[PDB]
Amino acid sequence: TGLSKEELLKVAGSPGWVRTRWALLLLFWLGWLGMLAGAVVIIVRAPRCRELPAQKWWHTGALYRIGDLQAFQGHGAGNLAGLKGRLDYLSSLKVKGLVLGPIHKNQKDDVAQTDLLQIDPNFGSKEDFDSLLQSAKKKSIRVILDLTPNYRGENSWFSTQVDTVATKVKDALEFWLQAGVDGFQVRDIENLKDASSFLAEWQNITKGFSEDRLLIAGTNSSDLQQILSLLESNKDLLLTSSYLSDSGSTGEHTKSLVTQYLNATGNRWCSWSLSQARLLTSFLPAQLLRLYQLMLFTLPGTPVFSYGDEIGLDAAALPGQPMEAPVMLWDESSFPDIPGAVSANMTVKGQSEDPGSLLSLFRRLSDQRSKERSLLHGDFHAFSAGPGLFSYIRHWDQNERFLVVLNFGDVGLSAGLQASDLPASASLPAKADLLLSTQPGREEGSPLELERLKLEPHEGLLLRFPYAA
Amino acid sequence: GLLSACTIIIGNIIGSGIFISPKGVLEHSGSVGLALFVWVLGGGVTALGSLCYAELGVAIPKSGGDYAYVTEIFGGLAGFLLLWSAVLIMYPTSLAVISMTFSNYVLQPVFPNCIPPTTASRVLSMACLMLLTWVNSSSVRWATRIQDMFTGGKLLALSLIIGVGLLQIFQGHFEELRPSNAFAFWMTPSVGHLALAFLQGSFAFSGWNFLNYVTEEMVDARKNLPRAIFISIPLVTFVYTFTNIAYFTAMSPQELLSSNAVAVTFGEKLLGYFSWVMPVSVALSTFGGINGYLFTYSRLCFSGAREGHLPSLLAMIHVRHCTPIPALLVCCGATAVIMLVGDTYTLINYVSFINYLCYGVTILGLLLLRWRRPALHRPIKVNLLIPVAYLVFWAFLLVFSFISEPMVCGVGVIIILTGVPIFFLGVFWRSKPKCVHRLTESMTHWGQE
Ligand SMILES: C[C@@H]1CC[C@@]2(OC1)O[C@H]1[C@@H](O)[C@H]3[C@@H]4CC[C@H]5C[C@@H](O[C@@H]6O[C@H](CO)[C@H](O[C@@H]7O[C@H](CO)[C@@H](O)[C@H](O[C@@H]8OC[C@@H](O)[C@H](O)[C@H]8O)[C@H]7O[C@@H]7O[C@H](CO)[C@H](O)[C@H](O[C@@H]8O[C@H](CO)[C@@H](O)[C@H](O)[C@H]8O)[C@H]7O)[C@H](O)[C@H]6O)[C@H](O)C[C@]5(C)[C@H]4CC[C@]3(C)[C@H]1[C@@H]2C
Ligand SMILES: *[C@@H]1O[C@H](CO)[C@@H](O[C@@H]2O[C@H](CO)[C@@H](O[C@@H]3O[C@H](CO)[C@@H](O)[C@H](O)[C@@H]3O)[C@H](O)[C@H]2NC(C)=O)[C@H](O)[C@H]1NC(C)=O
Ligand SMILES: *[C@@H]1O[C@H](CO)[C@@H](O[C@@H]2O[C@H](CO)[C@@H](O)[C@H](O)[C@H]2NC(C)=O)[C@H](O)[C@H]1NC(C)=O
Ligand SMILES: *[C@@H]1O[C@H](CO)[C@@H](O[C@@H]2O[C@H](CO)[C@@H](O)[C@H](O)[C@H]2NC(C)=O)[C@H](O)[C@H]1NC(C)=O
Ligand SMILES: *[C@@H]1O[C@H](CO)[C@@H](O)[C@H](O)[C@H]1NC(C)=O
Repeated sequence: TGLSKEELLKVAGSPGWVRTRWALLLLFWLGWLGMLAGAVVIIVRAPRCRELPAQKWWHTGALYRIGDLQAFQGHGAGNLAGLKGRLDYLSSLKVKGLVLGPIHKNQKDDVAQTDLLQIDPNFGSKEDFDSLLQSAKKKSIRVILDLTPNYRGENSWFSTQVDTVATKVKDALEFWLQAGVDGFQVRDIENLKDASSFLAEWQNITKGFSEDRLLIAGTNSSDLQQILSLLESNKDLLLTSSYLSDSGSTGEHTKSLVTQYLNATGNRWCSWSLSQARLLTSFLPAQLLRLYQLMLFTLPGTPVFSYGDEIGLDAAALPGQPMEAPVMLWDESSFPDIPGAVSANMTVKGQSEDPGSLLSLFRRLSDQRSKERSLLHGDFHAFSAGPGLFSYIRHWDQNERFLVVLNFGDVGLSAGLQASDLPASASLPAKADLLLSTQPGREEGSPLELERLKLEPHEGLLLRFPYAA
Repeated sequence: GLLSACTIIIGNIIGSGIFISPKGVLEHSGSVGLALFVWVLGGGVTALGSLCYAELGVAIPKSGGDYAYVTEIFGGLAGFLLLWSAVLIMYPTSLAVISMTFSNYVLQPVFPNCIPPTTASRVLSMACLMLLTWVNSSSVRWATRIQDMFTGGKLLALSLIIGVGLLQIFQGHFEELRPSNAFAFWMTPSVGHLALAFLQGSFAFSGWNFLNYVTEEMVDARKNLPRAIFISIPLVTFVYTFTNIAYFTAMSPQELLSSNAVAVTFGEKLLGYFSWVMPVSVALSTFGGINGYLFTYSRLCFSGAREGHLPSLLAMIHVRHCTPIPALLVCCGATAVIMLVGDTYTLINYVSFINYLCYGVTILGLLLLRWRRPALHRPIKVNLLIPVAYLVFWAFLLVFSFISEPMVCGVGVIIILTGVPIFFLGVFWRSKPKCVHRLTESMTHWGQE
């Protein structure tokens, strides 16, 4: 019962104490003003992060290359109309592109007989094509159609006089743009005359039409000087070449080649594919794809993969198999000629269940390519390591950061630590939790010291760490 | 008479919980699916609780806020414990959450896809809370209409959201709605995480503990059972789930939880200048929310000051404006501690667990009273099934949800139990006329004028 008298409180209240009350109020409002001023200062002196680069659709996600639809589907079901049934599987791969095969009319090196304005009835028809783009744009899968004067003969680009083979494709560009398809694939660049100016004109036409379209150019040259000469003016052009198809098989040489190509280009966008249109399996040893998938799926650019690569399908292993058009396999009934040769460790359903399979790895890094920003449009710097080891760090200005290590030799490898080659913003820590590995021997989410990397031969680690300010 | 009653209850129900909660409920809900289910289920359980509370309100009429019933039934021990838990960890930490989300939503304009520094957000939240404490104090004559203007800004913002979403769905906007595009599980469907997600919707549905004041202290409810619940619940859960639908139609699933803000990005992804008219309106709404919480907790302080407990030297008149000056300092200290140390969503889970434990204790006490009471008059119709359904549901919730993290629940129940020693040391041993007890009256002037 400490209820004081109101009259007692009033007679205790003095003008001096009123002055102290006014002083307390003034210093309280001064403290509020000081808090506001401190907030203003710390929000106006803050480091302003950069903005998104507003990349196009093809800059995000990988690409899928399909050579022959008959080989992709099989005998009897190889018609073009059956493509819509596989889009559910193709969207499960988290790939945001698709490349058709040559579906025009061309028998054998016949300029008068061939004509690029019509689709042969062997594959499908215009209504089936329109349904194909309708289902594709119903999904989030863009469609890219290629043009080539000869997809049968070994004179790939019509060695006769040039303007007659130029005008038809030239009108076919706007014909297929008004059809609805976006982008084109051009192969066998080396079989051309004035190819730089021709490609410049084609890119100019496509860019004058729209901006989301592209133009894929393919050559089998493997020379940096030849590549730079081909990209002498068309800097925005996306090109896949045979640059990485060298034997190599050591990390120092791979570092040298990748860094030389990147330095010669500058910092512009490019495409990372090992081959022109072939598979990774038939041009590489069979013990390296588990790390080559991570290498191709992380370098800055759009990785381009041939069809039937997510399972490591081979053409040389199976007898009676033409190397140009391998047959895609989905179950044990996909190869009725030689029963029993196929098994459950390479088919799609078999590899999908196993988390230590090639398809599982493809799905795991494909789920990381589309949804993450740092490896999407970040930077790329490497460490001056020792022996044949691959090392680089991918980062954005503020977002969480990635580090990838790889081994190419046949012996065990050490940590290969190197630092002080990066700005203070791009500083790496000593703790990082593992996210993925080629062969499952480590526990994901477990941090480790970065000086005790006992790397097994033919292995690669995907490291991860939150951003540190 | 139902119009003004509906006005005050929906003014108390809707807060700023429709902003922080959606991305948490999606992160813990596994996928786009079952989030609407959670937001509806929360409205259902809140409806059952509101029906039980309305039955208790139309029952025996003892005034004194919310702790009066639990003091009178089941002894005053549970009443003192509930009052202590209120004044410690349901009002101050909720005020902290409101002010901190005000700061977070204000700072996000200048950093669209960028993390702001924590010091700026904490300082802005402290400044906002001090401003609102001063606003609630001093000039009481216009504070009511100031809070009314804030709630008007709230209705304007929500109506604009309703408009853009509703006009948007017509443009074949079945994206991120249909199961073909609403059943992608980036995270495996877990039921413990489902309960953790349900906690955020529970926090969003806060304020239904506040309808008990004015429903009885108004025109008498002559067996007016249905109106006070069936004019509130279905409309608000429908508008909440439709606001979630509107949020989902203009955004991919990933962008909603891949940020610390649910709105503002909404304004930025479309329109363009309503993107600038919107965050200021959201700031107005959260301003009104903290003002209303301050008013209600000042009413708590007066009600507890009547009972003599929660030491009586608190919430007097100062000179002329009859403003509870000593209440607001004790208010601001417990939130300044949280501004010093704290985060957002762990505190959201803390608040949800604590207030649901409070209503569970109250409902269990009411059920034991109904078991123990064959007498007096109950003007409402008997129900006898929905309370026991709520009882088993809430028991299932607490028992199943204790697995989540012992760090929050353990400290919460520890300071729940910490009310017991001070309670018995005070009731049994304050009769001693100690020098501290004798001179406690002397600081009524040494603390304030
Ligand atoms: C009126 C009064 C005011 C004051 C008060 O009463 C009323 O208010 C009450 C109320 O407000 C309470 C708070 C409520 C909310 C609580 C949340 C709780 O978080 C839990 O913290 C656990 C600690 O391990 C786990 O969190 C992660 O657990 C993982 C596994 O162990 C760690 O791996 C990870 O740490 C990570 O390590 C690697 C780094 O790269 C990462 O950045 C970092 O995250 C932890 O995450 C966080 O890790 C931090 C560093 O290790 C802290 O441990 C932090 O919790 C800290 O806990 C302290 C303990 O008091 C607290 O003081 C401090 O501020 C908190 O930052 C914790 O989250 C768990 O999953 C998480 O849910 C926290 O632990 C205590 C907490 C905050 C409480 C502290 C006490 C209070 C204030 C009470 C206090 C009496
Ligand atoms: C890329 O593919 C080609 C074709 O398979 C590979 O062989 C090269 O083919 C070209 C065809 O023009 C050869 O050019 C030749 O030039 C002589 C010059 O007199 C001419 O008489 C011939 O008729 C022919 O046009 C070329 O010699 C041949 N070999 C090489 C090494 O280029 C080629 O190897 C593949 N790789 C590269 C990097 O080009
Ligand atoms: C990358 O290519 C450029 C051009 O060929 C070169 O870079 C410059 O090389 C000169 C020496 O010839 C140096 O003095 C400059 O500092 C280099 N500039 C940059 C930006 O690198 C060089 O061939 C390649 N760069 C490196 C580092 O090897
Ligand atoms: C994938 O499965 C096939 C199934 O036939 C494996 O083939 C085995 O090859 C060895 C080699 O001599 C034979 O001894 C076995 O009889 C074959 N069958 C089985 C069931 O083991 C093939 O080795 C498997 N691939 C890998 C990489 O292990
Ligand atoms: C294409 O070439 C024409 C030549 O007249 C030029 O005006 C135009 O700017 C070029 N397009 C682009 C995208 O540069």
